[PDB]
Amino acid sequence: MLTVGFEWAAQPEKYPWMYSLPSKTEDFEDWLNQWSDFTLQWFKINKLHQISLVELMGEKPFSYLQNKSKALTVIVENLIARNFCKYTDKEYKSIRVFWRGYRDWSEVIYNWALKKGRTELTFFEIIDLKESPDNFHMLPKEDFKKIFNILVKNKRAEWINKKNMHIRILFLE
Repeated sequence: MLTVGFEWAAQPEKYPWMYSLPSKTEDFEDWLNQWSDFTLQWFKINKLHQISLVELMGEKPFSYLQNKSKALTVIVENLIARNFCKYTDKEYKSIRVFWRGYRDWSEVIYNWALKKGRTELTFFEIIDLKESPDNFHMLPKEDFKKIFNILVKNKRAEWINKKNMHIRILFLE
């Protein structure tokens, strides 16, 4: 490795070649690996699940890229191929970065409900929390629909009222 630990992200002026898109095939693959691995870490460490591409372009070190639009579209394409990312919709303006899948979210949420003594949960009560483990309270509404389905399917919950996204927690031990 030319550089280690994404040290190029910490001081962009010292590593300016990391901010130009390379044109040679070999160089471009290795650049893309570095930025794709970085961007996955940046979302995970910031416990962020989604964000518009224009907002991403205002954040260090993405803010130092030349051809921001073209550089992000190829990084995102790479994260999609590696099964860590999806665009949010057909307008291709925002991305959803899956550094954790729904099956793991469902255990994080179940364990938190047990540890906090809750016997029922609603979507509203979760999204109105002051804070939560790994910012689960910030997951998009569609992700909650799927997480609650998983909890019910897996016998860890049952529906009190599904049209209100309201579940009862089922106890095992």
